[PDB]
Amino acid sequence: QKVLVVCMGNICRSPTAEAVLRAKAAQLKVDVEVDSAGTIGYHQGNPPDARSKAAGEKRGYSFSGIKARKIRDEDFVKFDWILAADQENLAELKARCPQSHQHKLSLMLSHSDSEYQEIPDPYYGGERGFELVLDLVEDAAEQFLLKL
Amino acid sequence: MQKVLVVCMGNICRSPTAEAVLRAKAAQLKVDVEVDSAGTIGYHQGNPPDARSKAAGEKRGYSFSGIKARKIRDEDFVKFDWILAADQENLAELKARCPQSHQHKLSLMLSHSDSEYQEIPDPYYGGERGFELVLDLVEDAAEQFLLKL
Repeated sequence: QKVLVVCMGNICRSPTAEAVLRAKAAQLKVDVEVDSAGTIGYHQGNPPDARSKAAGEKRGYSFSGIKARKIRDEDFVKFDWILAADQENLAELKARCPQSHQHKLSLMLSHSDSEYQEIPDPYYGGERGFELVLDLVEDAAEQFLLKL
Repeated sequence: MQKVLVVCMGNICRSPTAEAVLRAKAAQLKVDVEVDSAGTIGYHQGNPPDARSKAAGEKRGYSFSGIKARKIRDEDFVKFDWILAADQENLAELKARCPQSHQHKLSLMLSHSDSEYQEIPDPYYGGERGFELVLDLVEDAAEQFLLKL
């Protein structure tokens, strides 16, 4: 089984989700491959945001092997789950994904019993927003991996 | 006499509208300015303006011919006298890439209008009202930016 998390730039939200899912999958002994991508390629080839990386490493998560990339047509066929950070991400995915694979698309937090439906973009904000992404992702990752 | 560059994120909705409106206003006001637009990202590179933006603007007699999306370049910070950003995130993005010596050129487009608005909201994921709003704010801000000289 393979899971792809998608945000806009693939530098803050989806890399954090991928790091947490990877670490929790290993702890929970769930054999799943995880990856992430963005809807845009502005950050193509970049490591995760240094604040995102620092904040995650604070909780023990490794961001090794994560570099920003744009989503490919081949992603919709390759992955079994494609999880969007927010509704704009999901709209982009819905537009690009073949009809046959539309069933694979969902908001990441649709798999979390949380007052949040979307993961807010921490990029232009302070430290609170980076801690928020982690809080949301840890909970969603725990509940989602349980469902798998 | 002056060169103005308007910048939004994708250069398909907001800054193309600002460009079309500023060009028309400049002509009627006989103020000798050259206008251009660009985006902070190149996702839409080479694309004409959003078909909804184009439709809405033509509703009011504006044309979008000759406008194709393009990413902001290091060269733009030297060339232009006025660089106007659609919203705060665009401006912050510009301030990060702009050289120290040209930071004086960067501002929000609506900060030149007596408007109660400071940012031009992105209409891309919204309905018709967002497109009419972009035009309303762009027309007000364009008129006041050109008058105020």
